[PDB]
Amino acid sequence: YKIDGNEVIFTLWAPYQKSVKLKVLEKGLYEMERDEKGYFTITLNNVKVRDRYKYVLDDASEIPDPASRYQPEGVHGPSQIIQESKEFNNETFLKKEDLIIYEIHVGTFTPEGTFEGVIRKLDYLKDLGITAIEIMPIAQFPGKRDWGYDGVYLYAVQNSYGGPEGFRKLVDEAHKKGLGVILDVVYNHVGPEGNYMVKLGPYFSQKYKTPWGLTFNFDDAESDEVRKFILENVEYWIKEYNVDGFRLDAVHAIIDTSPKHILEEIADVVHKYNRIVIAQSDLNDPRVVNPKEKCGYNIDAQWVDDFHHSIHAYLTGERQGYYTDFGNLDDIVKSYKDVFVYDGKYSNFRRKTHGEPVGELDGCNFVVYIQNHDQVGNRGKGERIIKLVDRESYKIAAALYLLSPYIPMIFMGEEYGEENPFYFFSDFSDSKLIQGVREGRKKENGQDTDPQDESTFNASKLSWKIDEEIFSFYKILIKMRKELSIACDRRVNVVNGENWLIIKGREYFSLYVFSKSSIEVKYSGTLLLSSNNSFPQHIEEGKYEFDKGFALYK
Ligand SMILES: OC[C@H]1O[C@H](O[C@H]2[C@H](O)[C@@H](O)[C@@H](O[C@H]3[C@H](O)[C@@H](O)[C@@H](O[C@H]4[C@H](O)[C@@H](O)[C@@H](O[C@@H]5[C@@H](O)[C@@H](O)O[C@H](CO)[C@H]5O)O[C@@H]4CO)O[C@@H]3CO)O[C@@H]2CO)[C@H](O)[C@@H](O)[C@@H]1O
Repeated sequence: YKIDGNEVIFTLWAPYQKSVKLKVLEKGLYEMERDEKGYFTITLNNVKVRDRYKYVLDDASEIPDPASRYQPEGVHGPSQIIQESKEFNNETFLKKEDLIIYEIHVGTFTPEGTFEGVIRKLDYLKDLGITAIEIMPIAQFPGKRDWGYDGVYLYAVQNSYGGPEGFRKLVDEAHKKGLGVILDVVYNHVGPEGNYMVKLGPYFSQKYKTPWGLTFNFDDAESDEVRKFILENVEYWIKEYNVDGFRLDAVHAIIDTSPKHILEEIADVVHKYNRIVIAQSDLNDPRVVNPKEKCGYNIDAQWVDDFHHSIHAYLTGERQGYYTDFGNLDDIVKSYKDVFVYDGKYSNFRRKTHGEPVGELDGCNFVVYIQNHDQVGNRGKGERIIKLVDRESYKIAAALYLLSPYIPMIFMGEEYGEENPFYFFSDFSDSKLIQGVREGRKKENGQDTDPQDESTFNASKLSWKIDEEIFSFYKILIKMRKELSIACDRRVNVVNGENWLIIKGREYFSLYVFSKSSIEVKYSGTLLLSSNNSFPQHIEEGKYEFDKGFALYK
C-alpha cells in the first residue's frame, strides 16, 4: 500500500490471477482493477491505521498481503496498516573504516527476547566499544522461535520481537547512543511456511534452487516485477526504519544472468541513500566487492570464512566438513596477508579450484570473526568456540581477529565468555515441515536436540554470566585497535615458527604463542595488553622463551 492523502492505494502484483478482491476486515470486500502486466489496484478512503486486510483470489481463498508491512497474528494471519512515518537521515554517521560489529539474535539475546531487550543493552554495547549492531532477520517468520532465515514476509517486522514500533524504537535509541543498526536481509530464498506468492505469479525460478527453499526469479519471464519487489525492500528498510545498512544473506545463492546483476543494483540503492552493504559470500570472488570500473558489484565488504576457519581448524584440531580444507598455521598467515586462503587453489572439500586473489583492496572490504550464528549454530551440538579450546587459546583467537586489518564481528555473548550453546531452532506448525526440518537437521549437522523443541531455544538464550577477565580483555582489544589505527591497514609483516607467530603493523606488534617456545623478537615496544602476567612492560630486540599466551606492544 501507499498513503497519498486521506486515501490509500492498494497494489498487488498477481499475473496468475483473473480477479482479486480486497477484503478489509470489518469494512467490506472491494473488487480491484487489473492492468495488462498483472497488477491489481484500488484507491480507498475509508481506511485508517491499524485496519486489517487480506486479498481474496480467483480461488475464493484468502491470503495476506505478500508486501505486508505487519503481520499481527503471524504468517497465516491478516495483514495490518502501519504508520508510514517516513523520516530518515540522508546519511548514516557510521564510517566503514571504523566499523566494529555486534551480531544479535533478538529472540535469545536477552530474557525479554524483544527489541525492548536489546535497547536495554545499548549502554553495555556502547561501553564495550562496538560501533554497530547487526540484527538477524526480522522479516516475519512462522511462530516465535527461528534464526530468521525462514522469514516469509520481506516487509513485515516480526510480531513477536515487538513489531514495527519496537524496531523503529530500537533504531532511534541506538542512534541516540551513537550506535548503528545493520539489518540481515534475505533475498536468496523464502521460508517454507506461510508463503503465498506461488499462487500469484512467477516470483520464483524454474531454473535454479537453494537448499533452504524456493529462490527468487531475477532473469526469466516476468522478473521486472520481482527485481522491483526486492529493490524496493532495500529502499523501504532505509526510508521507513532509518536502518544504517545491510548484511545480505548467502549472495552466492542469488543467481542472475541479467546484463546488470541484481546485487549490483542492490548496492546501487543503498549507496543512492548513502548507506552500507555487507555481503555474505561463499564465492571467494573479489567481484562482489570490487568497484564497478573494476567489474564488480561494489558491495562495501563481504564475510571471509577463510579467516575464521583458519583459526578454528588450527586451534581446535577439528577437520569435519569444511575444516578439512584447513588446519595449518600457514593457513592463518595466508588469510592474514592475502585475505582468502582459497584464492584460486584446489579444495578437497569442494573438489574443484576455488576462489580468486583479492588484489590491492584494503582490509575494510572484509569482515572476520571467530564466532557467529552459523559457526556456532550449524554444529550439531551448538558448541561455542570457548568449549573447544583452552582459555589462553580463546584469548589468542579474540586477539587474532580484533587486531586484524579487517572489520571484526563479535557474536553476542562471546565478549564475556558465554558458555551456553546456540542451537538451530524453528517454530513451524505444519507437521510435514516439522518432520522435514528435524530429519534435515539430524543429517546435515548431526543435531540431536530437536529444533522444534522450546527447550532448544531456551538453552540458547544468553546467560549474561560475566567472566570479568575475558570481558575486560575484549574491552581493551577493541580500544587498542582504534588507538593503533589497525583498521583496514593490510601492510603487516608476519613471521611464524612451529608453534608461534608475530604480527607487526605500522604501530604495533603482537606475539601469538601457541606452545611454550623460544622466539627471536625483532622489535622494541611497550606492553599494551597481554593474556598473562608473564610478558614484560617493555621488551627489546632479542630472543625470549615464552609460555602459551598473547601480548601486544607499541
Ligand atoms: O521446502 C524447502 C526445503 O525445506 C527443507 O530444508 C530445511 C533444512 O533441512 C534445515 O537445515 C534448515 O536450514 C537452515 C540451516 O540449517 C541453517 O544453517 C540456516 O542457514 C542460513 C545461515 O544462517 C546464513 O547465515 C547463510 O549461511 C550459509 C551460506 O552462506 C553457505 O555457506 O551455505 C551454507 C550451507 O547450508 C549456509 O549456512 O544462509 C543460510 C540460509 O539462508 O538457515 C536455514 C533455514 O532456516 O531449514 C529448512 C526448513 O526449515 C527441506 O529439508 C529441503 O530439502 C527443501 O528443499
